[PDB]
Amino acid sequence: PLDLALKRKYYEEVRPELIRRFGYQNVWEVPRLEKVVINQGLGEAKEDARILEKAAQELALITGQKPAVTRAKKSISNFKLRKGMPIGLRVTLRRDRMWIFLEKLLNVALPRIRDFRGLNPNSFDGRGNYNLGLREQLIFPEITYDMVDALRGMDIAVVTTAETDEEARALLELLGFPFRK
RNA sequence: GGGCAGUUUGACUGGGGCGGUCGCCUCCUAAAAGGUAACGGAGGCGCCCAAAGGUCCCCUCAGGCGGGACGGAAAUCCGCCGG
Ligand SMILES: [Mg+2]
Ligand SMILES: [Mg+2]
Ligand SMILES: [Mg+2]
Ligand SMILES: [Mg+2]
Ligand SMILES: [Mg+2]
Ligand SMILES: [Mg+2]
Ligand SMILES: [Mg+2]
Ligand SMILES: [Mg+2]
Ligand SMILES: [Mg+2]
Ligand SMILES: [Mg+2]
Ligand SMILES: [Mg+2]
Ligand SMILES: [Mg+2]
Ligand SMILES: [Mg+2]
Ligand SMILES: [Mg+2]
Ligand SMILES: [Mg+2]
Ligand SMILES: [Mg+2]
Ligand SMILES: [Mg+2]
Ligand SMILES: [Mg+2]
Ligand SMILES: [Mg+2]
Ligand SMILES: [Mg+2]
Repeated sequence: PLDLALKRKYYEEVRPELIRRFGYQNVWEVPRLEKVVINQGLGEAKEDARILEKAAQELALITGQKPAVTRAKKSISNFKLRKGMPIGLRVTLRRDRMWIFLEKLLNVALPRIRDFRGLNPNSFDGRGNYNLGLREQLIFPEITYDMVDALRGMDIAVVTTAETDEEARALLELLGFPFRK
């Protein structure tokens, strides 16, 4: 379904807007999203995959994609780790799914967040990319209360083509990133 | 069943006994081929695997810095450097 609200926002408003502050000589120099990634540090449930099939299908609902497990590399008995028996979930959503996802998060997820106040602006890692954590996961649409057996939040990475994050700072605000400023 | 009989009771060893050692692999001694001794300096083997094998196909580390709900020097995710 190559169409949606935010998908347009970037073109018929946000694309030229960027050219206003930086004036790119070329049509591609103008930064774009192209990679949204999500990861859950469930080393907590690394014991039994029992409490894991759930957070997977839960994650799948809110993202549309079928998540992919991530094994342990090292081994640390300091907290029950060895080989690859452990666990973590990772899902790389791009294309349309990325937009239909970012619409929910910026227009539904964030606002219903317990005592929200604005995304931390410092979370820009030199190059144009943003990261942020969420203690809960029920702050998503298609998640009912009686469904969650345990509150397990996570964090999402978003990747732009922006070289410097100075530019990136702008591209996010223009899409709908409520920065704490 | 030492009353009695026939015997055995290793070698190396700055004398012998005591101690230590005895076969195999790696490194140094070894003097830029090979080989090379000392009771010279240092360490391992007496197994393991039906996947830890065959072939076809695909992927590339450790580490460092920055950013990230548990995490917290170190779990998993993203970015940059890294032969
Ligand atoms: Mg007898
Ligand atoms: Mg007798
Ligand atoms: Mg003498
Ligand atoms: Mg002697
Ligand atoms: Mg004597
Ligand atoms: Mg002796
Ligand atoms: Mg030994
Ligand atoms: Mg092997
Ligand atoms: Mg490759
Ligand atoms: Mg260090
Ligand atoms: Mg760091
Ligand atoms: Mg950090
Ligand atoms: Mg870090
Ligand atoms: Mg953190
Ligand atoms: Mg927790
Ligand atoms: Mg500590
Ligand atoms: Mg850290
Ligand atoms: Mg990385
Ligand atoms: Mg970077
Ligand atoms: Mg090399």
